[PDB]
Amino acid sequence: PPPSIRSCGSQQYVTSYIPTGAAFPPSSVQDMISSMKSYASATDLVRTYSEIPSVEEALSTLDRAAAALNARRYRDALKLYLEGGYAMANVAERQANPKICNLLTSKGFETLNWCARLCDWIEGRIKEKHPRPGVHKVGIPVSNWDEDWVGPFMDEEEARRMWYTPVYCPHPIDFSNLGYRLRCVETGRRPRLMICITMYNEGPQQLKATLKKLANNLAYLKEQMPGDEKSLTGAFAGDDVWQNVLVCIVADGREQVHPKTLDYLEAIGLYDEDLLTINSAGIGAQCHLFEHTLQLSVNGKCLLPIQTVFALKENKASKLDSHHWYFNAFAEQIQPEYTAVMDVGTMLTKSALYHLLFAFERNHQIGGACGQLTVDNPFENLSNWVISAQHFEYKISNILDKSLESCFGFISVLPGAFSAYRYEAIRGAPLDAYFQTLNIELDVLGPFIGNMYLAEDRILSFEVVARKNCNWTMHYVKDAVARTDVPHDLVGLISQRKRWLNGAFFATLFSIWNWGRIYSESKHTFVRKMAFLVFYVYHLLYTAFGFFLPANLYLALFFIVFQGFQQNRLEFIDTSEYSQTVLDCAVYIYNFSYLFGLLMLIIIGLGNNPKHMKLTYYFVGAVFGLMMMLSSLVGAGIFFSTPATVHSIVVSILTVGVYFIASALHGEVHHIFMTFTHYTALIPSFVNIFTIYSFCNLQDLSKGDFKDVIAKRRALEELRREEKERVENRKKNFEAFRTNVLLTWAFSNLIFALFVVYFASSSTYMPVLYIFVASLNTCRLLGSIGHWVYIHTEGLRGRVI
Amino acid sequence: PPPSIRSCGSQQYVTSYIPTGAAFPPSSVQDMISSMKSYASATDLVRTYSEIPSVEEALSTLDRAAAALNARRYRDALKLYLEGGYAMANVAERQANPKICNLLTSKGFETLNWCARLCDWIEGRIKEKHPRPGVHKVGIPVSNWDEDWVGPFMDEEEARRMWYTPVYCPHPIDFSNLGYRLRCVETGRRPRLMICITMYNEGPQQLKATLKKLANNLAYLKEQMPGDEKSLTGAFAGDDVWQNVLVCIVADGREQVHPKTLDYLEAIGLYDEDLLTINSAGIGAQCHLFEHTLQLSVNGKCLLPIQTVFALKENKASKLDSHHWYFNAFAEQIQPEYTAVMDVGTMLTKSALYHLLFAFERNHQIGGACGQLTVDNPFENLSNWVISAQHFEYKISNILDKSLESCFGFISVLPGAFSAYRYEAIRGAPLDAYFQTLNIELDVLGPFIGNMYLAEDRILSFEVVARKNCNWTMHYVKDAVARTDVPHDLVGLISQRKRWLNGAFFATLFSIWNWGRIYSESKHTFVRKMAFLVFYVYHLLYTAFGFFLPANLYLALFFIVFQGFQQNRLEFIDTSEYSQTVLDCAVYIYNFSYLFGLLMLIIIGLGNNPKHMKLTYYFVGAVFGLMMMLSSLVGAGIFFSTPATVHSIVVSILTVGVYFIASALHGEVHHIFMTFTHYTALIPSFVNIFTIYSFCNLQDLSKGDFKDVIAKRRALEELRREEKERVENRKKNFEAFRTNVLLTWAFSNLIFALFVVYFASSSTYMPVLYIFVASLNTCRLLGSIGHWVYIHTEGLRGRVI
Ligand SMILES: C[C@@H]([C@H](N)C(=O)N[C@H](C(=O)O)[C@H]1O[C@@H](n2ccc(=O)[nH]c2=O)[C@H](O)[C@@H]1O)[C@H](O)c1ccc(O)cn1
Ligand SMILES: C[C@@H]([C@H](N)C(=O)N[C@H](C(=O)O)[C@H]1O[C@@H](n2ccc(=O)[nH]c2=O)[C@H](O)[C@@H]1O)[C@H](O)c1ccc(O)cn1
Repeated sequence: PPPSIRSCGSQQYVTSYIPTGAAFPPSSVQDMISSMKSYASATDLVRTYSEIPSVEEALSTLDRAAAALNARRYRDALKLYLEGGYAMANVAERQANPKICNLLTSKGFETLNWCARLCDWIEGRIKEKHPRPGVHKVGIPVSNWDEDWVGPFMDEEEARRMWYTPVYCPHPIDFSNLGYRLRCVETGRRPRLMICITMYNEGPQQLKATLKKLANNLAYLKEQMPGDEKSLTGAFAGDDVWQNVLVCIVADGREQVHPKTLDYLEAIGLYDEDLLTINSAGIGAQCHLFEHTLQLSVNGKCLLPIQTVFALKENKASKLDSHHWYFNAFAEQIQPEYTAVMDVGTMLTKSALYHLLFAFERNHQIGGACGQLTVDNPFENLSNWVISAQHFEYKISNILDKSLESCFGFISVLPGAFSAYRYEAIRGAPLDAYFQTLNIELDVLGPFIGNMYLAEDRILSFEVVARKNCNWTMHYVKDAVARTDVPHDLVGLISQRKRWLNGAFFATLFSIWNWGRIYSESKHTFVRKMAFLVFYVYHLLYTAFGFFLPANLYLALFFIVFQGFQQNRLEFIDTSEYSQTVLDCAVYIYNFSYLFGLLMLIIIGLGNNPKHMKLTYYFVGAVFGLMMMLSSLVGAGIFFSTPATVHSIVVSILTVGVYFIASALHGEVHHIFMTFTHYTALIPSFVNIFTIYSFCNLQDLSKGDFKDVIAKRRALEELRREEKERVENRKKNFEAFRTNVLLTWAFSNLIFALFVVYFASSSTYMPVLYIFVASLNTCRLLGSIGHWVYIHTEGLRGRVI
Repeated sequence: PPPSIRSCGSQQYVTSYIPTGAAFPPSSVQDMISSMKSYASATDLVRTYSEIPSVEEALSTLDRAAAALNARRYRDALKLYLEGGYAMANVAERQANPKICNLLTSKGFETLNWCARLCDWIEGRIKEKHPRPGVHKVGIPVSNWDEDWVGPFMDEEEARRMWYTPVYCPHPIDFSNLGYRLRCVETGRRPRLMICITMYNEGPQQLKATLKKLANNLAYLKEQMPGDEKSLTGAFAGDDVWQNVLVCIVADGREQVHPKTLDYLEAIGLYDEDLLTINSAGIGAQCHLFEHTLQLSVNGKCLLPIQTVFALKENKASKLDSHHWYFNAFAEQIQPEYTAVMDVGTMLTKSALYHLLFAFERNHQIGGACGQLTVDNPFENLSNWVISAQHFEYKISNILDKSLESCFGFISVLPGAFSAYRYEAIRGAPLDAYFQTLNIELDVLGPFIGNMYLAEDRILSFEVVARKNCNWTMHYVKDAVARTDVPHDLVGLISQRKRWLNGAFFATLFSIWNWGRIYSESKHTFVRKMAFLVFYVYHLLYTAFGFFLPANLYLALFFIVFQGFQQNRLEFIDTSEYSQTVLDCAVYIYNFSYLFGLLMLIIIGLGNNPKHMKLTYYFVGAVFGLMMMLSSLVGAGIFFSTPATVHSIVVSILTVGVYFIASALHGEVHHIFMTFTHYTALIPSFVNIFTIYSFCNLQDLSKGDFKDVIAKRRALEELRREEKERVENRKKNFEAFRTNVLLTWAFSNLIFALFVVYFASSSTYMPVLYIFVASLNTCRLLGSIGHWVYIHTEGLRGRVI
């Protein structure tokens, strides 16, 4: 028996008792339903309101249809798709904008055709697996077209029409199977060189500069003189090079892209928001790709056309995901010869591409190459110390380490900004191991492989060399100069260096672990294997020396300066005077300052992000810099006061002057003269702060009834709880690993320093350090000289062999 | 002109060009639409599928309607509500379960009535603000009813029917305005005592034990003898006490509640999932409240009925949110006299409620009270050291500190588990300052107030005492014993103590800062103000001594033991022998071990959660415990070897024997004898580990056209980005504050220790430490004696004054 519940939702508060008996008797609910007339008025109002559709409602219904389709529920998807298609078809007539009307009409027709196909599939007429809306790319005229633009030859269709398509491909390996195609393949062009420009949260100016530099490189390639020994021949000749080059600009997510970048892209005809909103309504695409042959004009000079494909990902992932999409999809479809990777803002010189291609074509044993990386405008604003220190570090690292490693044909790390490979040595296993993280969950891999995060360059570089049944070697080209932009503040440098150091350490450990694969699996010459063994020994010694660097720096500074002051070993002054208080005071002050600084640095680094601790980092860096400058002046005075000896001059040369000798040999000596002091002032800051912050923040990484409804809710809750538990366990394991590594490193350094400062004297310790440093620098100088000899001799001597 | 796009969605890949001209010509789209017959088949299939509705579809449509209503879009809400109501009305007949059929029919009728009311409101007939679906509570029979249960007197409606209602009230202050009512108010009962039992992720056994203990307390109150001086009279008499007590069980979220807890609650007739799923479909309620008068039977004894209200929150928030709901809504509606707060698992003795109520009624100057908190089964499993240490700490803290602070009528912290207030001294400003975090965003408050997180008890306790135009004092009742459950492992204790220590430190700073409000604003007696001034001086000295505790412990251990060994100051042995190597070796080993342990502890604490670092924490704790035990044995030997003096015996008494004297005075001496060694073995662990982990993890805390659509998307994106930036800035500020505090604390301790160990000797330092400790313990002993004298005298001497 129904109670008096006729007015229950209208009244503010109603209390009712609902008995569970033997269900409500029939013929009573009918009277209650039929006795209400307000329902008729409500239905009339709803029908009046629902007569006129809206664009937003149609788009929302299509989005819901896509969400239902992704959940493998097909009848609801069909109903929602039909509703959305009819709504869009009705709306299209009302709109006054011609472009909007045309897009709405086309989308409505496409949705209705997809509804028909899905209905046929449900009935069983069509037998397919995982049916999805058919691929349909739309070409529209570009809003801005430059009438005053002179080019080689442009078809009107190619010159005035920009093409768009949304891609749903979840695994990029299946891009070609799902039926997606690029304009280059359709037009019959077969590009031989591909360039990828990863982008994320960047201003328009950087992208404009990068595109201008690429256009200048293409122009330089076009004007190459024919009939010369040094001229490229074939697919990279003149007047037709631009048809063999494709530029893929991959963005990392619509949410984080700077709006002015989107405005600039729309200006050059590579992005349109209305088309993206309309044509991607029901697809639920993972990515949106626009295609054009863009034409750029700078000042009164018109550049060459660039065949550009702009791929914008809906969500946000890592740069490795952008490389995944680029390599797998575009390379496996186009099948090019070379493959260049660069970042946004990397401005190239006119001859960079020419030098890379010349090396690749002439040598032919090269599976990868990297150019020289420089700091833009180093001399300008010379008063800044961080910029000059970075310039010195880049120059010295390039010369010495890159030359030494390129002599043996194995470069430890390709920069990842302006590097190149050939798509024959990386097609198989090297790329599979490159994207191991993206294909396997971090739970299975473990903490060691997972913490090798942002170290992907070294993984690819090592996998190329040690490939089974192949002998691919890497190379370093000096003349391919690319200028980047560096942070102007200490905090920016500290933030930047963390990824570099984590990746370097763990990739170095991986390479040391797996170096045997070169001899066990690869197919190299015996001479190459012996050279690799020598380089392996040198690499082990260098890494071992670099692991104990803070302790060695502390010991050197302490012994030389402060125990020379305390125990009368400075030569330009005598400390046999003084009241025995200053002599101990110097050592005590040094020890207390060093220990307090290290404690503060480790607390800050393990504690918080280095953005709100700007003042404290600046203070610690200033203290260490003043200490290092004072120590350098004292050491210079000591060296010049000594009457000099053969051993002294030999050690001084092989320790310090190797930098100047190599720089003068390669002709880049003025930069060293300008920036030597600035780099010297930041050595302890570099070592201590960067290593501590790298180790401390190692954790950072990426129909049914009622019972069916209840079961679904319970299953969803259980799955969510299991997922949360798994994520928690993963984070626990990675935190444990990073803490163990940091404890081992710090305690090893402390124990070494204490044992050497208590049981050893300066006279019985300093010669060993001098010998070690001299040996390392002698090896590096020999490597640099060998690289210079090769680069200046092999060109002439290739005729002999 | 339309292209050949008839087959575009069906085909795998189609390329089309959509010209933007002057829109598609008319009379061409009509032919294309009318030339397709597959649309008719698709429409027929959709109509056939959509003829039969489903429960899940109706619930989903109602949920979408609620979401639209919360967005203030009313026409779409009306349409979706009508669709859902009609769907549920149609479905109700098909279902075979009588309860489901009745609930579906009632929900359909209620939804249709709400649709009519909303239509009238839209037309303008009804003038209201923020209209919502009318409040409608449903009473249903309980599934399990105990026929064999003897009680005082139960109405059949109250005994067999459980009531449910969903509440949407966003601000709990408006609970009574929106029209929600409780069964107690409807029935005319006016409870005088309310008990809140906060729950989150708990097993059934703890809740069962808590309910059994509460029933036993009610039974003890019922059997109170009449016509006695010590017997309560009035609303807490016999045979009718159960009608004046209400128990509110507040849960923290459906997602995290243990399923067995829900099963047990459904067993006792306090939860039903079907009713919750059906009746909360379209309301979008913030909380769901069930009401019952539960009857519990344990073994062959039948307990008393308990008037229970179970409030389950949809989402998850803090315990402060549960207190917000409880206090504001239920207290402001019922308006009780007293208000007791306890946690789940707090098992009470039979006389706890009687003692609390007796104190409140007889004294009448008390605005809050707290009972004694004990560890359940302390003697059992005595081999565990953590449990015994916690038992000793609880007993000593209770006796000394609670007695001393209760003598002055100001208890620093009420436990929050088994505490009580009176709803006259907290109604206004104290509760407003209690929930300041929940009403004001943490951005405005700042880092100091925000970091006072989980310190709410101290805030309420201080706000009660210093209330303007009132003189409320707090009290401590010794006989109200409540037994809790403590962690059995070191890691659990470390995890638990962080909240306590953070809250204690920052609330203590706040109280010290704002102590002047008692004299400036409150209205106390002059004697009370002088006593508060004395207590303020003592509080300042105690806090200052506690801030420098690690340094003092290190200095005491070092000086006494290790410099007695090195410099021949142990009395039971002479070290004038030995080869001068062991004498320095002892000090060097002690210093190195202490420093390495502290470094490891700070690295681990600031780095990772103390759940995967179990072994390292255990190792450090074991090292410190062995050190402390050795030091204690050496000190005992030194003390017993000395021929003793008046100064020596006085210092020894006032330093160590105060614990035993006070414990014997209060009769709880055997526990001290059993647990003294266990507490002594963990003092350095307590101090160092708990303080470091507390300071390191301080950061932890809680119609339209196309252009309108584009504007909406852009506005949503901009709002999301601004929200993300604000959250990032807030976290940055709080991290900076915690790091500054930790650096200040650690460096102050280190500098103090170094300066005192270099410029001071043991003979010129130890007497000062002895005097300080003796003074503090003398003050605490005097406080305990005064409290005992009061509690044993005032009862007899109240006749005089
Ligand atoms: C630092 C680097 C350059 N200034 C840079 O910042 N490169 C970024 C990077 O490498 O992270 C680019 O990576 C992409 N990116 C970034 C974040 C993200 O979440 N997703 C994403 O795709 C963006 O395009 C971003 O420009 C410089 O040239 C350099 C110097 C020496 C060297 O040995 C290597 N590199
Ligand atoms: C530790 C305490 C008791 N063992 C306990 O654990 N209490 C919890 C707490 O206080 O946090 C309860 O708080 C609620 N809670 C918890 C988390 C959440 O996210 N939400 C939420 O509501 C839960 O009911 C939870 O049982 C013990 O009795 C005690 C001893 C001495 C003392 O001075 C104070 N207390």
